Amino acid sequence: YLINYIQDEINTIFSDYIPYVFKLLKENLCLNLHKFNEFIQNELQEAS
Amino acid sequence: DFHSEYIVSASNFTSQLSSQVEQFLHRNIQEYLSILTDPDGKGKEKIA
Amino acid sequence: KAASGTTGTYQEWKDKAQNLYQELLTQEGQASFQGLKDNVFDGLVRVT
Repeated sequence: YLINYIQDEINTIFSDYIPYVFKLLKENLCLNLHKFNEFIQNELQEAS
Repeated sequence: DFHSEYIVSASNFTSQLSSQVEQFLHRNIQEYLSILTDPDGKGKEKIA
Repeated sequence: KAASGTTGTYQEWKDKAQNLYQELLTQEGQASFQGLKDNVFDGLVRVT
């Protein structure tokens, strides 16, 4: 039973979870970039 | 000001370019389904 | 004559290829092996 179970699990994961992981990476990239902008703005204010 | 101008463009291009990977992954999923599917028939026409 | 014979043989053997494809699909479904396990377990019990 577990052989067929894992076969189905991998077939589902490839087509389902992988795009979600890519989306997670994209969202994290954008969020980190925006946080970088905020922190550099604060640091530049302090330096000025 | 320059930093904010760069950040906005960087985030926009990150989001836009990063989305292309999902389309390619969907094409790969289509190929995976095709391979999971058994071929048949067309070989006889080609050999004729 | 050689071309005709080759085409005939290929078309003849195309069918068993598709039968084997169906058997492979069944195997991937893991629905033809449990019976062998039951038979070997019964033989083991008898020998024991």
